[PDB]
Amino acid sequence: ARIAGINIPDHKHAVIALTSIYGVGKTRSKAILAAAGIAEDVKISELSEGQIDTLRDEVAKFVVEGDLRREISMSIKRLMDLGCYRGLRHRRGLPVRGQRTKTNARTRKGPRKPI
Amino acid sequence: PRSLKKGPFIDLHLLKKVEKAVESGDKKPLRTWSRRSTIFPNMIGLTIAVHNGRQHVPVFVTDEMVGHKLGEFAPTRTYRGHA
Amino acid sequence: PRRRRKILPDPKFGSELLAKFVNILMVDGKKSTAESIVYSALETLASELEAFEVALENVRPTVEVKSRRVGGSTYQVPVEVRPVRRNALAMRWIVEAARKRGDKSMALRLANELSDAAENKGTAVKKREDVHRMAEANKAFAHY
Amino acid sequence: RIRIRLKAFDHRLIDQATAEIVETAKRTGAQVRGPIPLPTRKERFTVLISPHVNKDARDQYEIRTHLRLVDIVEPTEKTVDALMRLDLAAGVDVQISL
Amino acid sequence: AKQSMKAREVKRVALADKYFAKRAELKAIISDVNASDEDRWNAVLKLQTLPRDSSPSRQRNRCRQTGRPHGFLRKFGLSRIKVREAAMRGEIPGLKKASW
Amino acid sequence: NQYYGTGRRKSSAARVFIKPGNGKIVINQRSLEQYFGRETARMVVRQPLELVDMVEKLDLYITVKGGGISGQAGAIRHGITRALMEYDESLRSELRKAGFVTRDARQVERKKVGLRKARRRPQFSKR
Amino acid sequence: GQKVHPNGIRLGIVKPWNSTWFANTKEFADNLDSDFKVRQYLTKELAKASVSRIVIERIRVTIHTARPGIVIGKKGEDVEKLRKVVADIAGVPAQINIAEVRKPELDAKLVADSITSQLERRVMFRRAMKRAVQNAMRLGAKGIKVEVSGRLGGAEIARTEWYREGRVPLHTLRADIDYNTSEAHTTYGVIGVKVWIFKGEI
Amino acid sequence: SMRDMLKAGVHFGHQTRYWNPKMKPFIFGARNKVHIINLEKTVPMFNEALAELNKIASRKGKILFVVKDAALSCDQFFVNHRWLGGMLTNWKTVRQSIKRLKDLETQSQDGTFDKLTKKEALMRTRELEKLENSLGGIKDMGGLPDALFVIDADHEHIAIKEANNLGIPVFAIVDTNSDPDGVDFVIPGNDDAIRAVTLYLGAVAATVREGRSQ
Amino acid sequence: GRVDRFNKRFNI
RNA sequence: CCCGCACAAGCGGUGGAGCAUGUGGUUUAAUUCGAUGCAACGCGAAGAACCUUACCUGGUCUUGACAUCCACGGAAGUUUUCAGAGAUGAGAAUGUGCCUUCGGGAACCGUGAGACAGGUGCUGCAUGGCUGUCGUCAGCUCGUGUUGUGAAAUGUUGGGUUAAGUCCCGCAACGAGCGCAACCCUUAUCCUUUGUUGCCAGCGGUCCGGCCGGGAACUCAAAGGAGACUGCCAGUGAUAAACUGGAGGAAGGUGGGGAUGACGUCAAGUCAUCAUGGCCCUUACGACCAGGGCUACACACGUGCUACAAUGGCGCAUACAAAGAGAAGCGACCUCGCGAGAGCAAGCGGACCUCAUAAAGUGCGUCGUAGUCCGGAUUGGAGUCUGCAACUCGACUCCAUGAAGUCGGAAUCGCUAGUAAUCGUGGAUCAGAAUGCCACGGUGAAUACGUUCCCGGGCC
Ligand SMILES: [K+]
Ligand SMILES: [K+]
Ligand SMILES: [K+]
Ligand SMILES: [K+]
Ligand SMILES: [K+]
Ligand SMILES: [K+]
Ligand SMILES: [K+]
Ligand SMILES: [K+]
Ligand SMILES: [K+]
Ligand SMILES: [K+]
Ligand SMILES: [K+]
Ligand SMILES: [K+]
Ligand SMILES: [K+]
Ligand SMILES: [Mg+2]
Ligand SMILES: [Mg+2]
Ligand SMILES: [Mg+2]
Ligand SMILES: [Mg+2]
Ligand SMILES: [Mg+2]
Ligand SMILES: [Mg+2]
Ligand SMILES: [Mg+2]
Ligand SMILES: [Mg+2]
Ligand SMILES: [Mg+2]
Ligand SMILES: [Mg+2]
Ligand SMILES: [Mg+2]
Ligand SMILES: [Mg+2]
Ligand SMILES: [Mg+2]
Ligand SMILES: [Mg+2]
Ligand SMILES: [Mg+2]
Ligand SMILES: [Mg+2]
Ligand SMILES: [Mg+2]
Ligand SMILES: [Mg+2]
Ligand SMILES: [Mg+2]
Ligand SMILES: [Mg+2]
Ligand SMILES: [Mg+2]
Ligand SMILES: [Mg+2]
Ligand SMILES: [Mg+2]
Ligand SMILES: [Mg+2]
Ligand SMILES: [Mg+2]
Ligand SMILES: [Mg+2]
Ligand SMILES: [Mg+2]
Ligand SMILES: [Mg+2]
Ligand SMILES: [Mg+2]
Repeated sequence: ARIAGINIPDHKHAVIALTSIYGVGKTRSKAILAAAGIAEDVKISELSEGQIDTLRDEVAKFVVEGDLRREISMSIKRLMDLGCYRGLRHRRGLPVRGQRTKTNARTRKGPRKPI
Repeated sequence: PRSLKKGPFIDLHLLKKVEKAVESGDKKPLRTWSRRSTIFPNMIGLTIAVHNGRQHVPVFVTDEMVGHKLGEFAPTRTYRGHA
Repeated sequence: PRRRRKILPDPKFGSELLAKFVNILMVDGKKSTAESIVYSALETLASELEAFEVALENVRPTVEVKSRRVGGSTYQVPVEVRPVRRNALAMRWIVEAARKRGDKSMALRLANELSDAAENKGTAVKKREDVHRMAEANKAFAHY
Repeated sequence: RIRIRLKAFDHRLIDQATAEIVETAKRTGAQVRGPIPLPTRKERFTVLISPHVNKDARDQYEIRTHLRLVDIVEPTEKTVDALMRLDLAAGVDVQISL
Repeated sequence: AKQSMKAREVKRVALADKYFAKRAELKAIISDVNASDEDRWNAVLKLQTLPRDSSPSRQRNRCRQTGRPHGFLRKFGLSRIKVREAAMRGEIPGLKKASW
Repeated sequence: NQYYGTGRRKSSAARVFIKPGNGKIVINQRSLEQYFGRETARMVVRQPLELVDMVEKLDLYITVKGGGISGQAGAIRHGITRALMEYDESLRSELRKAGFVTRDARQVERKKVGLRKARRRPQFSKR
Repeated sequence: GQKVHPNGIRLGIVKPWNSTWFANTKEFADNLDSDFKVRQYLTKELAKASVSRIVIERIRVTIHTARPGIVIGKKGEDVEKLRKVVADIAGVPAQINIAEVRKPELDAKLVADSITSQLERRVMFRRAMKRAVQNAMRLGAKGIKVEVSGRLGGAEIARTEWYREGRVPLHTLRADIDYNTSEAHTTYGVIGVKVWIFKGEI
Repeated sequence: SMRDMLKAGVHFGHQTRYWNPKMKPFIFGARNKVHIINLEKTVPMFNEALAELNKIASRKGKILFVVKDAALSCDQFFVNHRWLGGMLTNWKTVRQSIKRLKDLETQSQDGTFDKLTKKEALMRTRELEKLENSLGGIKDMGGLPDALFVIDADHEHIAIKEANNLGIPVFAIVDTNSDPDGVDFVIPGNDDAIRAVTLYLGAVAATVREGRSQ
Repeated sequence: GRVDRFNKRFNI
């Protein structure tokens, strides 16, 4: 239930429950479970304290949660500090990957701001 | 990005200009239009004046800039806000 | 139009009425999907075609309103409903009702709506009653 | 066996070119598996017909490439020499394979 | 199109033909898996030094009658406009108005 | 002796060989249940035999190409109908009255310039 | 409305192509460009020879001319000059054949060229048009239409004038409609001439 | 004769309310609100008409009846269905439709209706019958009538107006309800009874034959 | 940092 | 008085969300130019990294990048060095041909000169050509005749009828032309011919695969025919046109779809496809180059895509297409890679080979109504490929991330059947770069009482 400093849900199949961890998607969850030997459809409730400890070991092989959040923060900070084009896009809160800003770009810009 | 098998691109004209700048000393800003050139390790500590379309923007090359294109440090569009 | 179709019956029961019902249930030309829902619903509800008739009888409207503009004023005049349109509206209202329910499968939503329909309970039956309410509130404008 | 593939843009022209080949090849002693009509290619082209804008104003053109196969089974000296003295109508493309 | 623009294409086609084999050689080295890094690196640098107009990707197909750089059809070597003009005069063999 | 019929529907074409037998149906070297999953497709195939009451009195050897499930089922019905009329010419009227003798000539209408599909016009903005 | 090209719509119904060769994609655009250059050369070189039509087969060129004598020349000297130049354009051995146009008053291109010649020599446009119509109907046209458009008589406002006689059933696909165009380059600008000649059905 | 024409019923006119006041000279009286033609005027006037129809016949002049039996029985011409407006004044155009009637009479014999499409061959025959009813009795005329004989001047006012325009002597049976102007030789009588018309038709047919023969 | 990935990823 | 998805009856959308795309605006050195109610706004553009490119900044040229003419030089060419962002300057090595009247001319290169070249500069309100549009709406006219002092009228109106100025009948009109219809293409049935690269009924084999021998039946290919005419029948109608139903028939009343656009209208669109009168620039408004821009972003609008889930998502298994493209191309098999891909390398200028695996579907399992096993935006890291080159500004892959969104206010759009809806597939352009466009099949509805109303139109 407690892996990587988070409560993973007990009622869900293990492959879905592990995707509660920041840094673990569908592919890494399947990989974690294949390594630990746990079947992917088994609920976290069904698993035993020993099996949960083998998941904790397999999750610790990846960078997850706060270790991943600081890695991402630092990667963005680096760009901003460089003052490269991508950095400036991060500073201005605009699309970083060449998207149009004449329209759209609402995910980056947020809600519409009347004149 | 450029496929790793082909190596990092750099304009030959800039490569030779950097090599000559390194061997000579702490020389003047290197004027270039080669925005597409990758920043190599041996450019660290040089000032490259990179063309942005109208001016050569001085870019003091640091270790963090290595692997990036020079054009990344010379914005081409001026924008200060709409109102 | 200014100048005034063949339906193939359902395989399981040989009813053109149930073939029409599948067609009303069907989305995006996915008839096999719709057939499996209806047959699941009828089996659950159940004869299959008797229970469907009972459900239709309690949703079928005999009268409804039609908007009629006369002298620059638009009144809701009562009109009789034709045998075909009675079935058509009943089936449309059952499907609409079933879709709005918050049960699991459409199979279950539909079976419940058809079971409710036979009890004179569901929103399909409510819709018929609302159409009959509207036709009686405008009984004044009947043969205008 | 000599395979002769004829192509043309007109079917009446290709039918006459086949009709000449079968006649001359069969006049001489040759087994001729007669003109097999192979699938016509229809290459289509849509073009805007205005010089400017009016995107929905188009012409649709096609070139139909007609195609015929004639196999000359068990041929002779007189066969191939007769087939080198035909001036088949221009606009018919003859491709002889062996 | 302007006369100069037509002259640029001619110049691009000529240089492309004139350096075609040299470019093919260098690009073979660059992409070859079983070649030295130095050989690949020298080939990368040499390919730059050739005229940019020797690259075939620099060529823009233009209508052979007008020079129009848009609406080209490769079959005919003409723009949509000059195709239609030729088509209707019966100058394009086999080509007629299609309906189906 | 075997009686033949070609059947066609949409882009499907079916070759139907009928002979006296026990009600075996083979479609592309597979049973009717194997070939057609859908019960409507199976119904459509068996409709002409059910009409003329020769469901268990004939063996069908069927090949079918082109189109989809419904196309091919409809092609086969047309082919069975034509094979039945070769088998017995008195059946024409019954099969004709059922609507099985007609070659359903409805085809996909071509896409047209300026339309998204055959008829679907793009959306109009007045203002 | 805009009208379909009368020639184009009748290709392969009652009207032949003017280029009859086969090519695959490799040679098709090259053949079209060489054909264009051959017709361009011959149109200019035989501008005073009443050339109606230049049929190209692959190179074999047939020149339909109302004056076969002026094209051919003395002992076929002039046609031999053309044939050498056509061979140089096409880059293959050339034959030039010469078809006679017996009735140039019934040939749409020659009538159109006749009108535009007169317009460039400042003939009154109505006079040129009306005689073109008269002559065609005299020589047994089932009908003729002539349309002239532009700054007629050097007017500031351009306009289209047309005259028709007989039948010109342009929607009838089996109608033998001979259609062609010409431009008169005047001192006031381009006047366009269109001529339709109906020679009967089938 | 005054006797001949009484049995015929020439003397009976139209009803008195529907009369033309220009026919006041030629009306004797009024029995039962039916104007009675003065036969003392008629027979003198019908004879001077026949004198002239003899003369025009005797100059080999074509007499257009406006009936079929009488015109055919003296080798002259008739229009017995609706007079097409501009039959004489627009003869140049109308004659082109007679040329079309001639052609469909040949295409019967040559067999052309039994050559073309069945349903657009009977169509070409439907013209022949339509053109026959209109243009049949002037098929083999080939010009203008040198004189026009008319039954009812008012009913056939178009024919009479065309004849005046061109300068073609008009002879006509003018009832008590009809206008005499535009008729060179007025013949007062009855145009609406068959034994009166067939009498008039029979008597003009006499002088045509006799004029041409003599 | 960036010099290391450069010298590793690219073979000179 | 009629008609049309015009409304109504329906089904699915748009308007809300994210994203794509065009436009306005704003911004900018430049955000090149054009299209602007319907009939501009995924429009010219069938594809802007460079090129394209028309714009900007800077660097450059001046008879010129592109022609002809003249004189003088000199074969073309090829190879390579230095400087330069490149344009372009300087070189250096080398070649020394062909025509051979043995004269020299001619290629092709320079340099000088000035006739000129050049202009995507302006005017679409000077134009040609081409196009949109009312509208595939049923109209629009003429000759002759007649009527009216005349402008004009009649014909063309009227009674019926038609999808139709369609046809019949009447009629001062009689005829004719351009439109309507038909002729054209395609699709639905059949026949004949041919029978591979396509086909496999029967017949032998068989490795069980049309695989083989064979067969010419059938599918199919594509040439030639046949077929539908209100032809037949009944009733209705003016002894009419036609209408209504029936038979037979694959098809029935124009069978379905396409092409086909009358006289004209909007000084509609396009001088930037091209052409062209006039005007204007000519060491510049022409020409070459590198780099930038056309991709900007408080924002507004249009067109789309993807969603919001359970008629669904995911996993596994497993069916059934059509149409098309391909030689500097399509690229199998095999091997390597989680994958995009890579390596090796057949076959195929194609009914043969390749792209290429249809997807929705069906079966089984799982999720169990949650902002979720819905959604897939955004962003980080790592890659692949094309391409001199993907910083500005490519597509794709992998791992991670996991936004808005709970079916969208007023309003508004499309569609009458193999239609809508939904599902994949292909093509043009194209080195690469589609949610656009053009095309192809699969599955496959609902509804139409009716003509009051809204919109457009026709006749009196
Ligand atoms: K996660
Ligand atoms: K952008
Ligand atoms: K224009
Ligand atoms: K008139
Ligand atoms: K101009
Ligand atoms: K750029
Ligand atoms: K889109
Ligand atoms: K939208
Ligand atoms: K499921
Ligand atoms: K999710
Ligand atoms: K890029
Ligand atoms: K919406
Ligand atoms: K492409
Ligand atoms: Mg992922
Ligand atoms: Mg982009
Ligand atoms: Mg030019
Ligand atoms: Mg390109
Ligand atoms: Mg479709
Ligand atoms: Mg509605
Ligand atoms: Mg929206
Ligand atoms: Mg302009
Ligand atoms: Mg703009
Ligand atoms: Mg569009
Ligand atoms: Mg650019
Ligand atoms: Mg250099
Ligand atoms: Mg100019
Ligand atoms: Mg204009
Ligand atoms: Mg404008
Ligand atoms: Mg009118
Ligand atoms: Mg007409
Ligand atoms: Mg038509
Ligand atoms: Mg019937
Ligand atoms: Mg204007
Ligand atoms: Mg540039
Ligand atoms: Mg743009
Ligand atoms: Mg092919
Ligand atoms: Mg593909
Ligand atoms: Mg998901
Ligand atoms: Mg929900
Ligand atoms: Mg419709
Ligand atoms: Mg799609
Ligand atoms: Mg009308």
